[PDB]
Amino acid sequence: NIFEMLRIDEGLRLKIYKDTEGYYTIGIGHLLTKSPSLSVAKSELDKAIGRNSNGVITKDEAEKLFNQDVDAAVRGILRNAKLKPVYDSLDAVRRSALINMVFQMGETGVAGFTNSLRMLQQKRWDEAAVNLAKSRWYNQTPNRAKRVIATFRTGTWDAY
Amino acid sequence: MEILNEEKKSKVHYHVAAIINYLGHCISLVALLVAFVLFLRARSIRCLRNIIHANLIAAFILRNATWFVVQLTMSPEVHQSNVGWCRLVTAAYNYFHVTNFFWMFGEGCYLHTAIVLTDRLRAWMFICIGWGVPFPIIVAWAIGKLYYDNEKCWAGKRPGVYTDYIYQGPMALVLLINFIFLFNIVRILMTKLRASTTSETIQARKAVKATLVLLPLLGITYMLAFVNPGEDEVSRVVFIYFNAFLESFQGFFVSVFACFLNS
Ligand SMILES: COc1cc(Br)cc(OC)c1[C@@H]1C(C)=N[n+]2c1nc(C)nc2N(CCCC(F)(F)F)CCCC(F)(F)F
Repeated sequence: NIFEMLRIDEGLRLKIYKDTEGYYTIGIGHLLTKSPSLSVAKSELDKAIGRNSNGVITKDEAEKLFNQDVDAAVRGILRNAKLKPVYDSLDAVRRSALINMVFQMGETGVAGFTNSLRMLQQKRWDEAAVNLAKSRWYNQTPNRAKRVIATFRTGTWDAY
Repeated sequence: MEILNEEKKSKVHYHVAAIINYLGHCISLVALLVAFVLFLRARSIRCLRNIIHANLIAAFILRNATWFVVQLTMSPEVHQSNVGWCRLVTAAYNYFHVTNFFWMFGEGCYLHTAIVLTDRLRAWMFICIGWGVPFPIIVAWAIGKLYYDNEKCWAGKRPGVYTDYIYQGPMALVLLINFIFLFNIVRILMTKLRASTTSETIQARKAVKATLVLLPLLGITYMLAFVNPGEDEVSRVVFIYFNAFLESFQGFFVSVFACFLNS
C-alpha cells in the first residue's frame, strides 16, 4: 500500500518535469541529474528503465523507480542512530509512516522529533500523536500530517 | 372444451413459479441483511476491501427490496395506466440493477490494482463508479423513455425501440472489461506471483476460485432469457421452475460469495 500512500501525499507525474530549483525529475519525486542538459537526464533514465528512453514512463515504471528510492530511504534510516531502533520496533504499517516522513523532511528532520520518537518506541502511541502535532511541520502541511499521525496511532491504512 | 382445461393447467404452473420467486426473494433479502450487519459489526469495516463488499451488499438489498414494490406495478390495470409512481418504481429498479453491475465491476478493479500497486480517501473513487455513474445513465434513459416510449410504466417491451440500450449497453461494456481483468489476473498469478505468498496473493487466489464458481451460476439465467424454449409441457414446467429458482436465489448466492471472501 506504500506506493499509493506516497502517491496521495506527494503526487505522480509520468513525464519529465523540472523542480523549483531547476533540476530534472520524474515519478514520485525521482531526481535524474542536476545537469541543465536534458540529454544527461534522459540517459540516466534509459539505464534505469531499460527501455526506449523517453520523457513519458509507464505507471509500472514509476513503481520500480519508487521502489529504488524506498530502498535508499530505508538504508539512510538504518544508518541513523536515533532512527534505527524505532524502525526495528515498529510494524510494517507504522514503518511506512516513518518512510513517508523521510521522503518529506529527510533523515535529519525526523531525528529532531526526539520525544515523539521515544513515545513510539514505547508503544505509547497516544502521546506520540500529541507531541507530533505540536510542531511547525503540522502547521505547514496539516492534512498530510494528520494522515501520517493517524497511521502511527492505529497501525492501520484506514486514513489513506 | 379441453382447450380450457389446458389453459387452467398453465395458470397452476405459473402460480407455482410465483411462489418460487417470492420465497426465493424473501430468503435472499434476509441472507443479505445478515451479511450486511456482520460486515458492519467487525472493526475490519475500515479496510477498503470491506467498504467495497458492504456497498455491494447494500446495492443488492435495495434491488431485492424494490422487487416487491415492482410486483405491485404488474397488475394489468396499473401497467396500462402509466401513472407517475408506476414509472418511478421501474426507474429506481433499473438504476439499482445498474448499480449491481458497476459494483461487481468495482470489485474487479480492486483485485487488479491490489496485486499490481502496493483507505477512506481512495474509496470515493469506487463510490463514484458504483453509485454515481449510473445516475446520469438512468436519467438519460428516462428522457428517452419520456420522449419515444412513454407507455406501460417504462417496463414495456416492443420490437424496434432501442431505448433500453441506453442502460443495457453500459452493462455489457463493464462485463467485457471485467473479463480482460480476469485474464490478466490469471496470467499475472500464473507467471509471476507463482511462488508469491503475500497476503494479497492468497486472497487473490481465493477470489479467482470463487469468481470462477459464481460465473456459471449467474450466467445461465442471463442466457436463458434468450432461449425461447418451446411448448413441450415437460420442457415448459422445468424451464420455468429452474429459471425461477435461479433468478430468485441470486441474492443468496452473492451473500455467500461476499462472506466467504471476508475470511
Ligand atoms: C468477469 O466476471 C468477473 C470478473 C471479476 Br475479476 C470479478 C467479478 O465479480 C466479483 C466478476 C463477475 C461475476 C462472477 N459475474 N459478473 C462479473 N462482473 C460483472 C461486471 N458482471 C457480472 N454478471 C454476471 C456474469 C455472468 C456471465 F455469464 F455473463 F459472465 C452480471 C450480473 C451482475 C449482477 F450483480 F447483477 F448479478
